Amino acid sequence: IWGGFSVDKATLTRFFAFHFILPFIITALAAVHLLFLHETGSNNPTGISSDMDK
Amino acid sequence: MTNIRKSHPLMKIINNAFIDLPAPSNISSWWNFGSLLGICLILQILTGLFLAMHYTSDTTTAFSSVTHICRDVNYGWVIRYLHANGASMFFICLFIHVGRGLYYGSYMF
Amino acid sequence: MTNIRKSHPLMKIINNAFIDLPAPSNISSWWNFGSLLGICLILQILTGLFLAMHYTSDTTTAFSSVTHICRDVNYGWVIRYLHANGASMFFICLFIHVGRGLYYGSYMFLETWNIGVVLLFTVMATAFMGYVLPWGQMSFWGATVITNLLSAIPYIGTDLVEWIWGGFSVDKATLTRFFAFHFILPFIITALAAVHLLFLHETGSNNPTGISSDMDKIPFHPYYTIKDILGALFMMLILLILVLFSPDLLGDPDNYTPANPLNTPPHIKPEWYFLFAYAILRSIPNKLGGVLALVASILILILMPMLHTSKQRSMMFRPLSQCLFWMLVADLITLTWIGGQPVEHPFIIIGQLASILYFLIILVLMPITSIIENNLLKW
Amino acid sequence: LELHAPSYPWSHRGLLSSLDHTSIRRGFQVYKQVCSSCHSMDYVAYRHLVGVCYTEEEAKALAEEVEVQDGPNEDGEMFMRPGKLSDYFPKPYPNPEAARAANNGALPPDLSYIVRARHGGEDYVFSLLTGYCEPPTGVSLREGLYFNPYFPGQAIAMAPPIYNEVLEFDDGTPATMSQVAKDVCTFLRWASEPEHDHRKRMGLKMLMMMGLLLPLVYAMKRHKWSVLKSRKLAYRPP
Amino acid sequence: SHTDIRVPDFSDYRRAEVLDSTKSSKESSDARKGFSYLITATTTVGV
Amino acid sequence: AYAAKNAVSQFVSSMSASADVLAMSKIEIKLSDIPEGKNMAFKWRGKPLF
Amino acid sequence: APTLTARLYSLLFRRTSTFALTIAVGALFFERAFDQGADAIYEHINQGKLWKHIKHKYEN
Amino acid sequence: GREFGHLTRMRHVITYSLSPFEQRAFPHYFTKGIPNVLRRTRACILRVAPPFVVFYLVYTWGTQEFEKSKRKNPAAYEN
Amino acid sequence: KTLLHKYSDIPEGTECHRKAYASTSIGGATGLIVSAYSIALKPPASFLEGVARTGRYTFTSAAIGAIFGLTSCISAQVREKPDDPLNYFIGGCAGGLTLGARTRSYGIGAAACAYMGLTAALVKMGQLEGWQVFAEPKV
Amino acid sequence: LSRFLGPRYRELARNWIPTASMWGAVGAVGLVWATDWRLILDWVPYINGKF
Amino acid sequence: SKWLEGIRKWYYNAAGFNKLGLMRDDTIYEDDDVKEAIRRLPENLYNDRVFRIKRALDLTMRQQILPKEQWTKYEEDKFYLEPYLKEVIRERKEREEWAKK
Amino acid sequence: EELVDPLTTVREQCEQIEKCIKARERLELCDQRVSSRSQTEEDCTEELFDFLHARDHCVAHKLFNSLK
Ligand code: HEC
Ligand code: HEM
Ligand code: HEM
Ligand code: HEM
Ligand code: HEM
Repeated sequence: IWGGFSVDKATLTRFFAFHFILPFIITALAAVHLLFLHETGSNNPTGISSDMDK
Repeated sequence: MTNIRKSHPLMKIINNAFIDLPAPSNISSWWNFGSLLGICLILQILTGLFLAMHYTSDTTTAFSSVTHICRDVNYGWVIRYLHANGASMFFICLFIHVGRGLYYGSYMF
Repeated sequence: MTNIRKSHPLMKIINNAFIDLPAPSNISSWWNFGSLLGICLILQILTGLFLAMHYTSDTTTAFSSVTHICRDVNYGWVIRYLHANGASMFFICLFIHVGRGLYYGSYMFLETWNIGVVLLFTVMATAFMGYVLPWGQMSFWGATVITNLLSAIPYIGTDLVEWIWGGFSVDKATLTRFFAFHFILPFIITALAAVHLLFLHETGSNNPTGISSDMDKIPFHPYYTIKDILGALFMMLILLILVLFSPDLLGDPDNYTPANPLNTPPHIKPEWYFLFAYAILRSIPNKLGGVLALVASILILILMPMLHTSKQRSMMFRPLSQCLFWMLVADLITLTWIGGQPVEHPFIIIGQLASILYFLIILVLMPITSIIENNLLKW
Repeated sequence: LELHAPSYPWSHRGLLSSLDHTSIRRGFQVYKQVCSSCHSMDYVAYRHLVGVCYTEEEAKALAEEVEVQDGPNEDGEMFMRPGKLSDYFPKPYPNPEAARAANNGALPPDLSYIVRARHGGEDYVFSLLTGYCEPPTGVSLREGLYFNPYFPGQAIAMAPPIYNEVLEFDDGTPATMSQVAKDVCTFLRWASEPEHDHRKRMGLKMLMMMGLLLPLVYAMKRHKWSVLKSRKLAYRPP
Repeated sequence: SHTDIRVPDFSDYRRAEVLDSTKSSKESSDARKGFSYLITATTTVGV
Repeated sequence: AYAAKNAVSQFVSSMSASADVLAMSKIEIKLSDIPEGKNMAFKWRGKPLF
Repeated sequence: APTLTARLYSLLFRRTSTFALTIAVGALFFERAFDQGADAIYEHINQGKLWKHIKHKYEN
Repeated sequence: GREFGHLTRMRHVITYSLSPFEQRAFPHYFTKGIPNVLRRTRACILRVAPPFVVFYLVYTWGTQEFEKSKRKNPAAYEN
Repeated sequence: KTLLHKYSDIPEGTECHRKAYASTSIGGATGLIVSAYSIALKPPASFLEGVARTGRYTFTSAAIGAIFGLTSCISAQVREKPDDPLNYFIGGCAGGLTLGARTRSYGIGAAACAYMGLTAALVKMGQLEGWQVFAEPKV
Repeated sequence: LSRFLGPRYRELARNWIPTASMWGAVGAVGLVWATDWRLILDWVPYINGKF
Repeated sequence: SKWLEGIRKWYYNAAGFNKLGLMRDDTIYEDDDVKEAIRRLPENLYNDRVFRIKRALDLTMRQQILPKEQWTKYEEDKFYLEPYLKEVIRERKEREEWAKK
Repeated sequence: EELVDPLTTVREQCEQIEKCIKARERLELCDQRVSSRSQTEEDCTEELFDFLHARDHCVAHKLFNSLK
């Protein structure tokens, strides 16, 4: 992970690259999240199914 | 004819996801944080992409590049501190979101 | 019970897309380039992610960074040349797929075709921004030449060009902006490709005959998965031949000299994929006319579905349209060759005539020939 | 008007051919004793020649020969150090302007990537080094310019850099101008592409692996598609 | 009707072991499947 | 609309020329260090100045 | 009489676990064998050039 | 929408297929394959080739003409 | 004779397009003469039929000439040997194959390749060695 | 174009021209406002104070 | 007429739908009008079209052409879909004319 | 001695070749033309280019064999 004996230029460049890429992977995982949630709807504060009141 | 929102595939996906999704009427403000999390994600991506236009990742030039963003870049300080505090806002919203899931038993999903 | 592949949501999407998708049984090997294009996009993303871990976007350290990757990063040369030649393979497959859609009437899938046009523009932008990143003489001067074309736009050209540059001329700001854009754009390309596949799956995939193949649909999993793996292996053979035997065949040697803004390279020519648009641009004497023609070259594809006049979707059963199409391909090759060559007496006239022929074939000759074929068939 | 360099039969031209590391060692001798004075190789270091043409002990001994400036001491002043394998090849001139001043307004190009940078590769360098000729009739050379037909413009600031017995090789190979140019060009090719031999080895391995895999994957595709290929369809209306 | 069509001859495409119509295919099933799966295993090893 | 205009303007200006480049916009050339009959080329505005 | 391929199928190929065991062990041994063979091929093609060949003359 | 069950209506089309393990992967690959390749090439060549022949002629002419353009003209120095 | 002078004047192995054009002109002239003789001796039923026969013969001859010139000049260029008769042989065999294609017969194609290629090689040899088909009376 | 050449479509164009013109004005004002186009904005009295 | 017929026959043979056993209407692009025309086809003709198209697709899958004896002749090619397509286009034109005014 | 470079021998051999000989003759003719004219702007660079192209093409095939 360090790219060497200690934290250094390689670590900083790697982290810039990973930092750039990861948020997009988050943006895709969020879509998967919403698909799974849409399958089951949204829970209510009561915790009782709300198909009657939508 | 047909309604374009329903018929068109991308418009159909958007409609079902956000426009005409069946939603519980009682969901409280605690449920708002997820959309706030998405807004934070979008804001972070844009702000970090505008920061990245002015940020060099070499150890020699990183700190000087952030100082360049803050001082020389036009409205660069706004962008930089928006990103910095947006990270904190993101984590605050994430914690409140997981707390809502725990308190209201949303983990059953 | 239910099969998880058909009932789980993500597995449902994946199955519909690539396991149980009804695919025409007569699709040829020209239907393997698109999946090769997706493989190229994934390969570019991975190789670039590994390259960017070692690349710095400051003008002081960019060329030294690339040299560090080539000579000191372990297997860095493999990644760097894989990226460089993978871009060329990318554009080869892109052109081949555009040709396949033109020849077999796949442009009739309007939404997929237009999304593909958008994807082509995005990929070209990504390649141009990437070439500037190494910061060699070619990168700097080609960026200066191409970006300066935007100044031709009336009353906003100068401000737009300065805004893109980040300053008066191409400099450290432009390099950093291009690194950021080069990083972000491919993922936008991936999302656009997802939309592309969605629209295609809405209508299915056109077969070489141009006739509906709902009767002869075969499952994609036990047939086209292995066909595409074989095609990918062949493409990998070619790309690795480039990477390991001719790593610099498709690149100009001048980009191995650090950029000097005070001395121009002897020949300022764009990358080979951009050369035909460069030839078209140089053909038109006026700068704004050149920029507009370069835009129209790619944007003429948008008008392709409208220009269709044949009663038959595919060119397989239309010979004269086949002759015109192969004339168009030869013309594109000629435009690339002319764009590479210096502007002089023999090349200038050839380029002008070739551009005229490209536009004439696309807009006038092809539709009139299709009408003549319709009359000949008594349709 | 330019003269394209002839394609000399270099040993490494072969598809699966390797640079002769003996020629690389003699080329490094040639560079360190002739070219280094004016030209530079910023991107090559003595460590790079530790398993190519010199041994680790030899490389360290070579590095210790050349003094290098070192980071400032406690007093705050720079000092000169014997040299280490980590150190890159010494730069001949402090700054580019000084190099231009030394060489009649022309900057001796860096030779780290020269072979790749110039069209013709090693052939161009070999011809230019061995291609010096008296100025052609009707062509007048400005002061400090030497006629070289291959060089673009035919006027080069560099004086004929290689002559017979310019240096004495350790191997004892005759120090003819052609031999020196050949060794130096081989060394420059190694400098531009230090991965040349490894690239060739990987290419051989990839060619054999592809020759194995493509027929087998094709066989798998044929095995799966045989059901469709042999399919017999019969229309039997009522 | 259904009794007036016989499956067309595949003899040209058939493998040698299963060419004869008077010989059980179970005898050669192991050999044929082994050859195909050997191709598969070699491809997997190279990959 | 006011807020969105301001934010978008801020980002677009962030992409515009920075303070250092505008400071480098104007260059002072020291004559009498250029000998007669000699052309001195300086990098002003990122392009050769003769 | 079972053929060699039939014996291979029955012993290894039939159950995919034994199939993967065959695949992995063959992968290990094929890595060894192919690397050795192709390295020998390249060294022969370039005999007398590679540093390994000429290292002795200058070491010690 | 587009699923195997409801793609289209077809009647009275009987298809006979053979197992992959019962049939040879490469049947008559060369005895039949090469003549078919020759037939396809014969069909395609007349349409495909001529434009590339035109390209070759244009390329040779352009290269030779540029080479001639660079060459010296004796008349220029006659005086 | 002007067409023959046109074909000869272009240097061998150079200006392949002009050489092909000259060969096509020669083939067209020969086809026109053959068509005239065919129309006279074997009358055509209609003017349209006569035009069709003339077009067929002329196109066959022109295609033969064009293929011969194009292939011969291209071979001379690529091999870079201008005076070799093998280039003319290749051009002649290509012309014979073209004749076979136009006649839609393989046997005509092969026999024409052999004979026409040999004749073209002999013609090139006559050019090189100064052979005279018609000799001025010198005794 | 063949289908949309009739009396009804000409009537339809007349009905929607007032709306299209109004939307065009909205675009014109938005462009001038967003870009702060000094050429157009100089004429406007109160906004002229900006410059 | 004979000259036009000869050129038309040359085009028919140059195009390969005859080689694959297809008739001309089998090769028409399936636009909405063509889709309605196919929907209106009698059952026998629809089934014959389906089988011809399937056979052609199978032949193209193996990159093969039907035996020359079985090629569709120019004389015997029957434009089955043309009357239904003409009727469909007439109905569409009438509807468009009504829409115009 | 003088360690005669193989380049000298190979270029002398190549000069004794038809293309080299004719190129050299053309070069000599242009030399005489240019030398005679008092204020001519012409040069013999093109003829030298031809001659050296032929000579060094021959030298490419010959030279490296000598250099070991
Ligand atoms: C000064 C004493 C020199 C030494 C010794 C060598 N070179 Fe040189 N070189 C020198 C100058 C001043 C120049 C510039 C000439 C010009 O106008 O280009 C050069 C140039 C070269 C080049 C040309 C590269 C290019 O710009 O295309 C090459 C290839 C080159 N030099 C190589 C070279 C070699 C191989 C030498 C010894 C083995 C060598 N140089 C020595 C100055 C001097
Ligand atoms: C970037 C990260 C995330 C994003 C963008 C996101 C987004 C969303 C959104 C938009 C919703 C719709 C419901 C709502 O708005 O509250 C939701 C619901 C939910 N999320 Fe996520 N979330 C993220 C992270 C998480 C995490 C960390 C958890 C748990 C560890 C989680 C678990 C849930 C659960 C249980 C629900 C159900 C809500 C309900 O019952 O209605 N999410 N999320
Ligand atoms: C998506 C969620 C993200 C989170 C939680 C996040 C978080 C952070 C944090 C905490 C910092 C350091 C703040 C500081 O300056 O002290 C930072 C810096 C940075 N981020 Fe983001 N980030 C995100 C997305 C992105 C993206 C998508 C990019 C794309 C370029 C990006 C680019 C940058 C850059 C260039 C910096 C350094 C510039 C600076 O220090 O101001 N970020 N990020
Ligand atoms: C990154 C660039 C691209 C990628 C990754 C990509 C990917 C794909 C893939 C995987 C397919 C399905 C497989 C196939 O039909 O062969 C496809 C189909 C298609 N693509 Fe692309 N494509 C790209 C660019 C383009 C461009 C530039 C165009 C047109 C200018 C285009 C137009 C089409 C069309 C018309 C089809 C449908 C082909 C058919 O239905 O037979 N695509 N694309
Ligand atoms: C379809 C996608 C892409 C294409 C077509 C492309 C194209 C190119 C090209 C042609 C070069 C020049 C190579 C050279 O001059 O040697 C290049 C350089 C580079 N690109 Fe990309 N690129 C793509 C995606 C990416 C991605 C995803 C990244 C990072 C995540 C990236 C980062 C880089 C880097 C670091 C270099 C410098 C390599 C060098 O200097 O040799 N690229 N790219």
